[PDB]
Amino acid sequence: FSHFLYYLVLIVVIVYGLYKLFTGHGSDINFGKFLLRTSPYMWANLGIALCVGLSVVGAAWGIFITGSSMIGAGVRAPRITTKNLISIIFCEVVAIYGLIIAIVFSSKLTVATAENMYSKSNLYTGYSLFWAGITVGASNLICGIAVGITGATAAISDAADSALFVKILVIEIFGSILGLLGLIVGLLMAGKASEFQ
Amino acid sequence: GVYFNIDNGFIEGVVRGYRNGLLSNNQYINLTQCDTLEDLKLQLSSTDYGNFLSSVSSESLTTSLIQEYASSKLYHEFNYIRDQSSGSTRKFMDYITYGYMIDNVALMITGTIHDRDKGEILQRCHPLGWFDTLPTLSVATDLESLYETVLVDTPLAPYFKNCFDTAEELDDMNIEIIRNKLYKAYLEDFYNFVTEEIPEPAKECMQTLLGFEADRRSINIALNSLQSSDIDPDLKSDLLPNIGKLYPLATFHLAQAQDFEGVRAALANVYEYRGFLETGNLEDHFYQLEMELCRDAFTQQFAISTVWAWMKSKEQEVRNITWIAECIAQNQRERINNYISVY
Amino acid sequence: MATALYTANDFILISLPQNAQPVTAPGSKTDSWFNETLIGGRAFVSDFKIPEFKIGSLDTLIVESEELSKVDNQIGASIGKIIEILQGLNETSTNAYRTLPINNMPVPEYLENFQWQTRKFKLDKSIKDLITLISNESSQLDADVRATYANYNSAKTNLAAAERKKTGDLSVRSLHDIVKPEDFVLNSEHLTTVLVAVPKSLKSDFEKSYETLSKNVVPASASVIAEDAEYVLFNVHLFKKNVQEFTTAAREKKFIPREFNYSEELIDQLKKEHDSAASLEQSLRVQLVRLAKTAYVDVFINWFHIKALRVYVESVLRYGLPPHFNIKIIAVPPKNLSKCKSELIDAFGFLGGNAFMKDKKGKINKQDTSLHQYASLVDTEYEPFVMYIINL
Amino acid sequence: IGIVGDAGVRGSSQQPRLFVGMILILIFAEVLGLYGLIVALLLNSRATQDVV
Repeated sequence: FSHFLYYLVLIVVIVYGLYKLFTGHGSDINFGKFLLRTSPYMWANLGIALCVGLSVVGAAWGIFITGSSMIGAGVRAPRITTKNLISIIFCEVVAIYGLIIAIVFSSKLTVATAENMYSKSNLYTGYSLFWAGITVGASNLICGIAVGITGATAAISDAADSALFVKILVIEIFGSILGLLGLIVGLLMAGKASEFQ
Repeated sequence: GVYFNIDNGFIEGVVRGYRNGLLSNNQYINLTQCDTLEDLKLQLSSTDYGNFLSSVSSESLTTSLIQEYASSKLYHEFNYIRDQSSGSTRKFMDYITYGYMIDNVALMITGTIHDRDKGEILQRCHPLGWFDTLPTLSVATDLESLYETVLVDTPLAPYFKNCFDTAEELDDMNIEIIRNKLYKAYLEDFYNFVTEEIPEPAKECMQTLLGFEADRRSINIALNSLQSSDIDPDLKSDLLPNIGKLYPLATFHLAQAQDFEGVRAALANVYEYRGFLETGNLEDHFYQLEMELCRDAFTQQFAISTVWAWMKSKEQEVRNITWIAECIAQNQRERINNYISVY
Repeated sequence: MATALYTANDFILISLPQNAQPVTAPGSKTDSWFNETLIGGRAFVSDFKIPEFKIGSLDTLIVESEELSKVDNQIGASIGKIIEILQGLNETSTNAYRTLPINNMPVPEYLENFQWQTRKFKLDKSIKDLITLISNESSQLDADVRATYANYNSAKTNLAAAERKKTGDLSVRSLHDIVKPEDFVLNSEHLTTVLVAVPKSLKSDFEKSYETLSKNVVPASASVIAEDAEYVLFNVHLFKKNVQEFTTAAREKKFIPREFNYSEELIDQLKKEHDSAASLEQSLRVQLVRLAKTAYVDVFINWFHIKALRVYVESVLRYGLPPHFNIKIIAVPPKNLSKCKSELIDAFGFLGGNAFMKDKKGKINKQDTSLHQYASLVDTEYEPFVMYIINL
Repeated sequence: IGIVGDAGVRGSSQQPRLFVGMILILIFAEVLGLYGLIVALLLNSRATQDVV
């Protein structure tokens, strides 16, 4: 039924675009004026909220992936249940990344005067906070899921042999590069963005 | 591997823990050095079997009681893993036990033709293939009054689709036909279940583990039909499963295989089963290939095929322990190293 | 009805006390009731009364009932097997042997003249030996039918085999339909004959290659002695040493040798084998139909005697007095069985006792459930007065 | 009506008394469409009532 709706929305978009284009009014579907006239606080607050939301839905994702297999693998070998908690920690740090980026973004969130409200800088710092919240929340989502998967494999290879956890912790390190790189990119994107003035 | 650990997180990690109790080659060599069944019990007590024969105490300890209790703890571990299963996993666990239900049906309705007592033909039945109307197969002789009375409410009921009851009640010749045909329809249904609802990493490595069951059953049907069967190939082709690696070209030549060479030249064209019928024990070839296919099903992580690969490996472990304890109790040690160890 | 098909007369056997009264129609006699009241007045009621035999004791009465139940089944098993065979062959109606005349008298009429028939059975023999006697006759007659039918299947196997030799296909086909001295050699010190079964395409290839294929082969020996439809059969004359070399070289080419070698005694013995198979089957078939009708009439008489005896005996046991019991057999018209069973149950059931009375009325002929089907044997339910339902 | 009728004619051959129960459940299943008929008739009676 979802494929029927995906086809129906596509057919309605094609029929509306071709009807609007054939009648000489095709510039009325104006995405640029939509970007110019929507409020920058929508993009800013939506970016902050999706940053701290999608970091947590990746952190909590990885936490259950390498938590349920840690508890399952700890039934026969209970000497992993404290040492291997660093796999919970590596997928938990992607939430503090999104938190400390969301607070730094919300510091740039003041009341702009209505005479200069849809200005160049106010609209720039809405766009920048939106996409720099998206590129941090999604990167921490994907990093949390990857660290959870490579910690769920580590929690079972630890219970197999003790000398394997040191060898497969390296894969968790290379997986946890990603959230820190998103942490860097989201600070470079909203680095030149000013407050709302 | 992103949606696996929702319902299957605890289930895999315990089965992965059950995998680490598989006896290695050194733990088998330490069992072949034993002199007494008591020494073999004490050697198994240092493994993850520890104190499973504790209520025996060195006097009533036979080589069949070891095979009883070592498989009984396999069955209780399987029931513990099945009780924590839900959804598609629990249905996958039920589909494993259906193949043991078929063997218990075919073992229960041969104990009534020979008029053996119902209390002793059920202790030989398999505990995982238990359904609630299994003792009540001792009520009728013909196939129709055992289907329409007992086997309709069983989950073996869709598998009676080609068993043609010509009002001949039962000899020992057609119960094997009913057994092979139920197992044929079951292999079809469980392959379609694996292809349909089981996710993709546990799909490709389970279709191979199940097509191997189909190929082994095809070769065993087409090779046991030489000695104790005189049947037509059009009636023999209803016994061979059509899911495997061996079906579309080679089970045709196994259907019209009237001689041993009709089997051997049919299995020479398939690439991974050639050389099985040349040298050595054929049953050991199939068990070795089963363990080599179950070994590389543990190497894929987020898969529910690890349950199948665990319980078949643990059954081979119980068979190897039973073979060793049969060797060290009857004082024959010429083939004590005929066990199969890939772990 | 529509849960069962009937198209032949159906029977219910009842025995009741001669002092009885129906409470479905108070103010009626049981005999008057059967004719007038019962299923819309369309019941045909027939005589079925038999007198007293000699009863051992009360004690003996018990032993007799048990046997009667058992022998009744067994005869029933036999008569079903004879009918199934006559029907199976379709050389006699499949649409009769439910209301096919016994002693060339229609079946409801046959029961009407049934008062205890004499063939070997008299009212001055003891009841235990009549139960025994009857069963021995029934078992002998059926065992005979089973043996002749057994023989008829072994004969069918032989006729197919023999026929295949006479013209079939070359993978067992042995030759005796060609008997020529120009296509085979005999009385020969150096030569022999090897027959080669060749695919039709490959016929040309065979014709070219054979002389050079083995060494020392009679040339211009190729003749088509026989042909099927898939294969062509050739005769080749060659050296006895060289036969091994031809069979082996031929297989590589995709020719199939048929190992045959000319001798008179083999040819004669193949033709006889075919002849004896045909003769055996044909004799067996006529013997099988004649025997089955004759055995069927005798077993019918035997079976109804056990049903008559049984119902009387069971009455004597359950009711005691009166010493003579009123037995009637009612021939029911097709599809009015359900209505019949109910009216008798309502009317007479009260005499057997309230404890005895259970409601599970109705009938399921399909295998969906096994409730709703009366018989005193089962603990599930019981008949509430001596009633047997007879379905031919 | 389709679900009740399938489940009732597959089981009414086994039990002959189930027919008067199947008819009774199908009456409740057909009154479900009779209700839509009543709503449609009462709507269509007012489609042109006070219309300018």
